Amino acid sequence: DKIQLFRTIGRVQYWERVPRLHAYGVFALPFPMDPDVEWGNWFAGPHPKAFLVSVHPSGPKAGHVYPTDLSDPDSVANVIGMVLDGHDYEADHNVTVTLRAAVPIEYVQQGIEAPPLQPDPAVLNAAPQLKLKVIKGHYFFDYTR
Amino acid sequence: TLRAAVPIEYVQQGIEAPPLQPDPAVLNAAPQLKLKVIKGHYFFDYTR
Amino acid sequence: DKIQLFRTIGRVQYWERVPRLHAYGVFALPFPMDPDVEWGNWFAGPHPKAFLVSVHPSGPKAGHVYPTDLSDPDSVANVIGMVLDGHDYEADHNVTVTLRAAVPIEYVQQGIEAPPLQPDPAVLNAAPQLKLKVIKGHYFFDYTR
Amino acid sequence: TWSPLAFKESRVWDEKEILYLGRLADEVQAGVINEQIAESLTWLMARMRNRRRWLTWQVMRTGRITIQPNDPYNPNGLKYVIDYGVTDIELPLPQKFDAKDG
Amino acid sequence: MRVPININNALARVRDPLSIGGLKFPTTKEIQEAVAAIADKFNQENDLVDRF
Amino acid sequence: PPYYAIIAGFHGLPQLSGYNTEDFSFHRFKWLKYANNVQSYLPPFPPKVEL
Repeated sequence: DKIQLFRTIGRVQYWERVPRLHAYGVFALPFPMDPDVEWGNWFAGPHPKAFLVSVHPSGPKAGHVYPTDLSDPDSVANVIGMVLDGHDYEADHNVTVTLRAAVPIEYVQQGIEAPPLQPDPAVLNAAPQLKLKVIKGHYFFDYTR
Repeated sequence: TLRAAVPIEYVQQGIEAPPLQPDPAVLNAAPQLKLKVIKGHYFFDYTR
Repeated sequence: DKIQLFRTIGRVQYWERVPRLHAYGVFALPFPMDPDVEWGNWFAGPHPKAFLVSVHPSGPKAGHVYPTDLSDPDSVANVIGMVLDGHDYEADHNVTVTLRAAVPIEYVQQGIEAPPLQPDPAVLNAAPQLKLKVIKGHYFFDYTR
Repeated sequence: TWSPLAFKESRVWDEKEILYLGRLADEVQAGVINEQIAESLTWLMARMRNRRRWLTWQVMRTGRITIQPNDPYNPNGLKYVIDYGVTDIELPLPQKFDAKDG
Repeated sequence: MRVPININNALARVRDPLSIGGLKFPTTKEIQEAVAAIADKFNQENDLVDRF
Repeated sequence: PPYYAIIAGFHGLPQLSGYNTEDFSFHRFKWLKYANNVQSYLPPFPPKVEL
């Protein structure tokens, strides 16, 4: 076995960030992140992804964000917005959270075991109590209201 | 003003309430006042 | 945390290649390596390290060499020599086995859980039935006899 | 590695005070906001110089940038503990120089 | 013994050209390299009694 | 509702010049508490006039 035919030893995928409605507006405020969350597998993958964050209203971690537990009713009730195409979690632990945007439904998944570029059916199911509204295949949200 | 975003230290209801301080009577009733406290500011829009 | 001051991210140790007695003589013959042996943890580490091999006397893999099981009386009885230097086990599956050399006792360790640059006390215990003779802290072996 | 910090701030003047304030002794025909903006414009240049010297002195004094949530001029509640490499910043001296023992 | 490496070519090579960080796209950055040689300065040879 | 706005900021941080390449240590400045009772040798200051 002294030949060693061709293989791919490394791949790079590059994308375009996230389509967003120009006319609906942006509003963002950065919150501190939770150190108890493995933030690595939430910012993994080159593909576009957005996900919901919830804030601790009290306790020793008050004002920190963590990804929204759709099975926990208090994590659903404490949503504050989405993170869009997340940042360097290694060099910084304060993520910019977007509170008002309009994003297509194909770019939002909660599960790590959820395929990229598909609508997450758990977000569509919980969309009334997540204060989301689906209009023409797009989530409309604003958490300042 | 029906829509603005004001820091919480500038909002006092009672006359017997010190200025430049947060008001715990407003903060307790801020859900049913349709206010929302995000990072030391009140967010309100009363057109909705 | 924002700087990550200084961490060593790569280490290379470069050793010298397992000294032996010039005057005792060298006699080596290549043997086919056993595919059922994980050879990756026998050639691991930069340390000067040699180890015993036994050949399958019969069966479907007759003529193939495997590292010597010191607890098996048949693997002890079927020893054929040492692999002194370290083989490119990925490309080739045919190791050059030294049948006659004179090697110090500091460089011959059998187990993976055995400290380098120290004598293996199981080999010193089994040196009569392994046909080894310890003189001046050196092993003397010839498996042509 | 190395990567910076970010800080900015804003200020807005509403519609009442732009033409409903003059002086306090005499009478003025609504031109005083052009005097009060130019101060607050100059003031914000001093804020960024005042922020630089704080972070600069925080290294020179402790070697440790710390920014906590409950803090002056951190309304946004952020978290930064930036440790530099200053080794043994305090010299040991158990009897200072003016102990005057005896 | 010295390790047979290039000093020049090892610094330009130990950096991943096919890696992206937490940001999903390659960032702007700046890189400087430096070379140190480590030798024990205080292990000297007894040249005294060469003349005696 | 006509209005007017100013925004100011920048991005930055301080960075140390160069550490020790043998063992990764930095010491170009250290702090020493040289004496306790030094304000006994010092003249007083005017108080803050607050109208």
